[PDB]
Amino acid sequence: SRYSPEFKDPLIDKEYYRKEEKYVRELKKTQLIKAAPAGKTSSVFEDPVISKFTNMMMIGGNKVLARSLMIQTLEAVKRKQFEKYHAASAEEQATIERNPYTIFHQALKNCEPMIGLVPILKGGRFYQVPVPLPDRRRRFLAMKWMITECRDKKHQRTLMPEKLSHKLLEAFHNQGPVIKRKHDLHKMAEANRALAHYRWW
Amino acid sequence: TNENDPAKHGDQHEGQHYNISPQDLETVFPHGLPPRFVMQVKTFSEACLMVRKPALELLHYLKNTSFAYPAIRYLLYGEKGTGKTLSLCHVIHFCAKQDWLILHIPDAHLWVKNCRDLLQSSYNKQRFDQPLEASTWLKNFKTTNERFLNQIKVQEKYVWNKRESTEKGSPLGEVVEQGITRVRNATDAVGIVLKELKRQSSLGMFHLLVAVDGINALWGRTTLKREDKSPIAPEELALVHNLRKMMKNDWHGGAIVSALSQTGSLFKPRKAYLPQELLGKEGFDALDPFIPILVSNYNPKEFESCIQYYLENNWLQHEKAPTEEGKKELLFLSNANPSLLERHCAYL
Amino acid sequence: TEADMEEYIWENSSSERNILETLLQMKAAEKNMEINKEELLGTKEIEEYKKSVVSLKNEEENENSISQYKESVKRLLNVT
Ligand SMILES: Nc1nc2c(ncn2[C@@H]2O[C@H](COP(=O)(O)OP(=O)(O)OP(=O)(O)O)[C@@H](O)[C@H]2O)c(=O)[nH]1
Repeated sequence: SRYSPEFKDPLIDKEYYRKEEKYVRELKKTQLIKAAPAGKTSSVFEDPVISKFTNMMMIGGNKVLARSLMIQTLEAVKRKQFEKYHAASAEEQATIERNPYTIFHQALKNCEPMIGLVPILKGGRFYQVPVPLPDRRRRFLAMKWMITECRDKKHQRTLMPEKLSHKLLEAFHNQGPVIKRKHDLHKMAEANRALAHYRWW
Repeated sequence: TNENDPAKHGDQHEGQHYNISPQDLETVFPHGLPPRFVMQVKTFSEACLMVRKPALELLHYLKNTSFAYPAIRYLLYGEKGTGKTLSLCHVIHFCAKQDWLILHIPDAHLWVKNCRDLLQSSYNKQRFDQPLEASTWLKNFKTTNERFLNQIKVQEKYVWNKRESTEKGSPLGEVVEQGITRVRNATDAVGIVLKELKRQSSLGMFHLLVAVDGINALWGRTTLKREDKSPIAPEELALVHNLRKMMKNDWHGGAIVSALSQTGSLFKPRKAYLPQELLGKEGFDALDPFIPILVSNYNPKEFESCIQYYLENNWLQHEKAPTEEGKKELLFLSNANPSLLERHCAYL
Repeated sequence: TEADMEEYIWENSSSERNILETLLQMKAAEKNMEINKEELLGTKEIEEYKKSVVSLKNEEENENSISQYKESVKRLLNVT
């Protein structure tokens, strides 16, 4: 739109920058380039997972508050894991994992379902049919489902940082409302199996 | 990294850490920290404090100090995020090991602002009341200290509206219990015990020490308002007037220490940390001379020692962070600022 | 008054505090020598503290000025 079609997006991995590969590098050097965005940075303390998480939880363009709340939740999970470590015996501490980043990644990739339901038109009735979903679709769905099950009017009093920290610690090993409704989605697929033939794509 | 001599300290080895005892946590200073750092050390489960150059210089001042001189006044000031108040708590620890009567307040922002119920006092006139905070600080001082209360031996009496009185030769533990039993006249009880501390001018049985955090709140206007929608001056408040009339350098038997804090400063701009700027004209007129102590950012080696402390504590679970580029970007984005350093290592 | 006189003067204003701050120490440190106030104000360290207070309170303060003021107070109170 704004940027001319000649411009392309650059990559970020300085480890990939610093050293046919040289042929494509020469082609990129000949080609033009636009300005990098403000969100992404080549620092080691960042990843597209938390980038998308911030961009999703943010409302009204309050990225500062979104990221402050994200780091508050990371701290909450870290302190919970540290109390687990301090209370647990040596053999159980050897098993307990404390990294909140890996905890979040595990919870997300356990909540992610590999199949979804698509509404398909038949006659005058729309029917749900199982369909395999792409990776980005599954990631977005899992993230939004986690966030929407975290924030809810049922816990209007208690605060979203600790709420979603507890929800993440629950889903870390396939527990919580997200996990239970994922199982229910799998059950709905098992119910709507035979309608698979309705899809043409 | 770690230090085996917590009480005594030296300049040779800087950036070191010394462990402290749980009784020293709960008895000496159970209140005089920010709740963030209180919970942060609770989650540590291992209380270790770091040495600081201005802290050691202030300790040198205390070591080379005569009490025949007038009561000296120290003011700690940083850049809104340094270790001024933590070094003040270090001084509190040192003096408690020296066995002095230390009275330390959590903050004066809480006093001047956020009172749930501001009252025509009966012990005086033209004075509101701070009953809840009075009783709070009263039980706080009780928890902080006991033989001192038992042996204070106030040489004067005090009547009360509660059909009762207190006579000579009695320990002020009884007025402490009075204020803890009923909170209405706890403000008068506090404003009377503070005067009684100085009523003993000899101070041979103990040595008095005053410890103040957020001194900027002591000099400045109030956010409160009168029920008729009229502002309230700071000097009108009971505790404000009492403290102002009280700390004067008239007891001349030691030192008093105060620290500045802009995070809670009211009616003041951000990124303002100069002493004169914070305490204003009225502050300079209240104490023209004093010992200013600039609490600068972390030094390089002290910063690496703190990193090593965090690594021994396994605080950073990101195991790719302990590397040259990670440390470089970390201290570059931190600029050796202790508070943002704590925040970063917290959420990393 | 001082509120009207925006440039304070070292005539009585700071002297009110300096008399107390000096005699409170002279009663014990000086052993009741009863040194005259003008004789005390004619010293060098008192003039250095005067000019320090001038440079600090009148115009913008800086790190070097605050360090000079600290050294002034230290030399005045001889506490080290
Ligand atoms: N372990 C250790 N941490 C320190 C030290 N000095 C500063 N810090 C860190 O820096 C933070 C700031 O210290 P504080 O004294 O509480 O900050 P402050 O004086 O209240 O600053 P403001 O109120 O914002 O003006 C602390 O919570 C610590 O995490 C130190 O000497 N040892």
